[PDB]
Amino acid sequence: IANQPVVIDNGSGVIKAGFAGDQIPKYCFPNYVGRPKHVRVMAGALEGDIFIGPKAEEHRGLLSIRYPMEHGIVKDWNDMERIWQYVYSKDQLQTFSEEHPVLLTEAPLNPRKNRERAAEVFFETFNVPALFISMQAVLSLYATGRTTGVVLDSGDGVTHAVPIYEGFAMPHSIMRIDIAGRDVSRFLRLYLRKEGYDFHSSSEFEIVKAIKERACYLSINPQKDETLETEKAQYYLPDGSTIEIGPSRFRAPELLFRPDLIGEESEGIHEVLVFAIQKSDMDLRRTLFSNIVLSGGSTLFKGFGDRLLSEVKKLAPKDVKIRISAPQERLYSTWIGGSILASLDTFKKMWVSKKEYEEDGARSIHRKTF
Amino acid sequence: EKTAVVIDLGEAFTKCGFAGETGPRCIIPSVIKKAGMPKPIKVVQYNINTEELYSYLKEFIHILYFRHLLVNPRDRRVVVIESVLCPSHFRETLTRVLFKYFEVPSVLLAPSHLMALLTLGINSAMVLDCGYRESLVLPIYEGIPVLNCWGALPLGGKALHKELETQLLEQCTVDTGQSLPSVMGSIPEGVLEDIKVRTCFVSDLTRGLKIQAAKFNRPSPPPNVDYPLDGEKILHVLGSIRDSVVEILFEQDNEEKSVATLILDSLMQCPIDTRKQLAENLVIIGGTSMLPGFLHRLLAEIRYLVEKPKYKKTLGTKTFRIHTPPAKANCVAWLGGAIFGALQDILGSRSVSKEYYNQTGRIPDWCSL
Amino acid sequence: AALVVDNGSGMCKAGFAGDDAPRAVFPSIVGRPRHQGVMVGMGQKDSYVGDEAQSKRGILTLKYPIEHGIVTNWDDMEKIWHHTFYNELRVAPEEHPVLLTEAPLNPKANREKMTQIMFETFNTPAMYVAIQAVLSLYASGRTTGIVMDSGDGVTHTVPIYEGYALPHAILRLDLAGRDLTDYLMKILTERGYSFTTTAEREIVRDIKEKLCYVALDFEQEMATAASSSSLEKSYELPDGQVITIGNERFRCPEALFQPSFLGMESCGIHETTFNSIMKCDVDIRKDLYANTVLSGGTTMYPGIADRMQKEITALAPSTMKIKIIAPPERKYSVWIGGSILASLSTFQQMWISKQEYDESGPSIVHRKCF
Ligand SMILES: Nc1ncnc2c1ncn2[C@@H]1O[C@H](COP(=O)(O)OP(=O)(O)OP(=O)(O)O)[C@@H](O)[C@H]1O
Ligand SMILES: Nc1ncnc2c1ncn2[C@@H]1O[C@H](COP(=O)(O)OP(=O)(O)O)[C@@H](O)[C@H]1O
Ligand SMILES: Nc1ncnc2c1ncn2[C@@H]1O[C@H](COP(=O)(O)OP(=O)(O)O)[C@@H](O)[C@H]1O
Repeated sequence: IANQPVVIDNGSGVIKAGFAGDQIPKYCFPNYVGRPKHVRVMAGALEGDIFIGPKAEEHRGLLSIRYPMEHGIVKDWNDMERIWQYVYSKDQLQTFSEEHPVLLTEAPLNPRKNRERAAEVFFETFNVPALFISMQAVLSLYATGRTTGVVLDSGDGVTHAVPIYEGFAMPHSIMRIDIAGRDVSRFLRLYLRKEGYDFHSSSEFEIVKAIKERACYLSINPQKDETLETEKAQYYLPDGSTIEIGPSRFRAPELLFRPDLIGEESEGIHEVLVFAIQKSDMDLRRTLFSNIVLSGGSTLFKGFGDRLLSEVKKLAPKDVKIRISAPQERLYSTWIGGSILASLDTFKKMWVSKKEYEEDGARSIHRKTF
Repeated sequence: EKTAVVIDLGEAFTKCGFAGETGPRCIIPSVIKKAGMPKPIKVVQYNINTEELYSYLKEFIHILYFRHLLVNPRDRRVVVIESVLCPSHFRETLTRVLFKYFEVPSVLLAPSHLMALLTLGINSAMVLDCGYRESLVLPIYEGIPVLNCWGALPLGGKALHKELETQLLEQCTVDTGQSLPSVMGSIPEGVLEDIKVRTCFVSDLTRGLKIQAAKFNRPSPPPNVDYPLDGEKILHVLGSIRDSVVEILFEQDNEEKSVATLILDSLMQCPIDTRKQLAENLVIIGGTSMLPGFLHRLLAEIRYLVEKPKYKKTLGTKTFRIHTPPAKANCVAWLGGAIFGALQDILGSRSVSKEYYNQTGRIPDWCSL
Repeated sequence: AALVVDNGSGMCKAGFAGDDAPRAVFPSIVGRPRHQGVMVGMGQKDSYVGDEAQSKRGILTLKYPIEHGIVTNWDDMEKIWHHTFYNELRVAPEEHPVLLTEAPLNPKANREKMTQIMFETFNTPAMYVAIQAVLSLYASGRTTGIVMDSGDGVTHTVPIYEGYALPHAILRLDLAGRDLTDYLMKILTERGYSFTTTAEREIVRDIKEKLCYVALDFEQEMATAASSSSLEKSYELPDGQVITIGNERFRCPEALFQPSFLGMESCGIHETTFNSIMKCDVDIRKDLYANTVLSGGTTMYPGIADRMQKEITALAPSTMKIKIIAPPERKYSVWIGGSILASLSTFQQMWISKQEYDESGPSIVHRKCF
């Protein structure tokens, strides 16, 4: 439709949205499916479970929250539908799918089935007449203005390091890791359990995620500071309970680069990036070292970029000038680029109309997708 | 040669005996009967002064070897049957009592499921420990205890005791000296535990459905015997009461949180090999599991939960053959410690040397260095 | 009498001189667990050789020193060899001379490293290394022929005209079935069959050997297979998962016919072989048309000879008749070719003894190559 397109700052752990012309996604909130902690068979319980925002931010020791998109894999389709309806409501969208164009953003390693199922809901339940599915790295590049670059993202579990020069669709250059702060905080609370602090409920763990986003960092001398005797600064919960953190405040996030004791011997995206470097060529590599972009929310850490700088410095050889662009709104960079893409006229032709979806569907998705 | 000191531990108890000892020499709880103090002060304490604990350790360990051993352990090693999640600093306080205070030769820390694997003499295993206050599932990949796949939840008998006191608030027909609903303030949970030992029978799965009917829209309260306490305190408890406390172990409405949920999902993170492996490589430990009519009703519900929508596809058709403990499931862990300390003197190298703790003052745990 | 040791790029094969069945039929793959905070499981190995790694494949990190045949850490394969002796034949390498395999365009340092392991380490009385394609044509019983050799790690067509050196047309090509398996698990990931480790790769390479065949008209067969829902055959895996493969079976080997799928900047296998053909005398290439020696165990495919044949036939003149030489035992004909090759009179003199090596150093590898 010829209206203001819905610019969505999508995501497995944090999904926000706004519109074109807006400089910020008008309603910032994360990805979560908030169900009660009790049997809602008896009347007078937390039924409906459509608890997004203040409803979820209301009941704490009463909500067992769920998460649909797990590393780009969404299974709580109907829960996504009610979250959509929450957005479609006058608290977030104030309009309808038919009333406004919608823009969908994605990342690699996304099976076609997720795209098809989501498009089914978006063109059948909701009916966007002007809907397009896209990436997120493109939008981050739009925000940075660059087109040439080793774009990285640090989502909740979304981590793709694909070197993309001048917007070149290079699928063989795909280097996507599907893990981030999510499981990091999960075993960080396992450390808390190692020192007697159980957080089994979702909200009980959501507070831990608030610590992850609040009191967690990257000690650039991980084994040195680990060997150094910690001091364990005390954290204070919404309950105000005194909780020391210390080594664990940087252990589990430094463990991303050094997955030594995980079992899932991951890489720490710098290794994956070196693999992507190998995929590229020295003439382009030399340029792309300076062309490195970061995104997502897990990038937010004290000593984050500098630790990874030290990592690649230990990795890259001499006379290798590397530059890693990373603003402060890596999350919004996607949304900013979504507004930029919304401002594109080619994008108008890039989107699939509702009728076009009715004509082909999945084939139209994966053919007109790019 | 020498019989290493095999010491069982845990939230509730602390047992011990020689290396290869076949038999419960004694059973000590995880508390210390403090002199002057009318109640036995516990040891399972967190975010607490490790110095008063150090005193408890010195005295308690001293008289402890005098209880189970009646002789100084400075000649042989000490098998320390630990388990993960305990404060490693507290564990080092234990270590300093050992080396820095009693000067024991050398010790070694090992989890319970490891000794369970020693008992079965197998390599891969999907074992759950029915701890006192908690639940503890631990998968093994051919002798390798799986890290990312596990089970650990505050799902033990302590919460059930809280539920029992709630029932005491509800069901209380304590005669005069004739109802007296919880007129008496505190309850001795240890006495309540032995009451459960002599009373808590466990029903059927269909009776579990009867308990579900008792929740909304009552069947078969017998077998049920009243309880007379000394001092004219006699009260009756239905069998449906204790069975309700057993059945509430699987409340998954809107939260999907239970025992089988933990087990199933722990297997969900396992790979293809480990799936069928742990299906056949299956055992269950913990004392709390030893309930009359609970393991088979339990197992039946486990097999029932295999029919949960996300599990027929994924797991589904897998033979869940379970190993059995040759003795009491609780003592079987201590028995596995006895198994290790019995014929493995060669593994003193793996045992934490006193020398290292002397020249170090610490022990780096499973972290760097 | 001697030691006919084959070094398969995937699995392995071995035996004495003149042995008929390969004894060391085991995976020539290296594996180690996640050496972490846990203790040993009743005492066990560190490295896991083949079947041992294949056994406990859920944790043992399936690796390779082999880089399309290029062994990086020779320690791995040499310990594997020691155990291979003391596994299959339990014979020391010092009493029987050894026979090894090789592929053209191999850095000589590899073979010299190998050589010094056999002498300095294994103390073999004599030794020899030759190309697998020679054993293939040896098993055929010819001397004139284009031996299209195809290992599951590499590929190299070998044009020969009466056992003569024609290396200008002989071209190594790092074409592995593992590469196809890479792309295969990738396309499976978008098919909902999202799997990551190498254990998954082992299962699906066996599935590749199960149902992945070679069609005849890839696009037409692709459209019909898209319509042939029954062709999308299923198989309930060792785990509770089942599969669905109709296109995938032949969709995956088209990467060999089309480097475009991987962006190999090469030519398809059929015309690649034809390019190697184009580097010769066309009138002796006539014999090579008749000498269509399809070899290498990675050619055991359904509908592959007619495919390849038809392709090059379209490239060839009408009079230039393709005459396929491809026994299904070509996989074993490598090791069996070496096994019966050991029984050659001249070969019992053609050797590299202890003092012959020591007194010549690694330089003797050059003239003692073939
Ligand atoms: N039935 C089958 N269907 C499809 N492919 C098969 C089948 N049987 C064998 N293969 C192919 O054979 C390959 C392994 O054979 P091959 O002899 O090339 O192993 P190798 O380790 O490379 O031996 P070498 O290095 O000595 O050549 C596999 O990659 C597989 O693709
Ligand atoms: N300060 C922080 N420290 C660690 N992780 C963070 C921080 N801020 C955000 N994150 C993580 O990044 C995620 C947000 O990034 P985003 O790209 O929106 O993730 P997704 O795309 O998975 O929703 C959050 O879900 C959280 O896991
Ligand atoms: N025969 C039994 N029946 C029921 N519960 C038991 C039995 N034996 C022990 N238990 C309980 O099971 C738990 C296991 O004992 P223990 O090893 O001391 O547990 P933990 O390691 O949590 O302390 C204890 O709470 C104990 O009270």
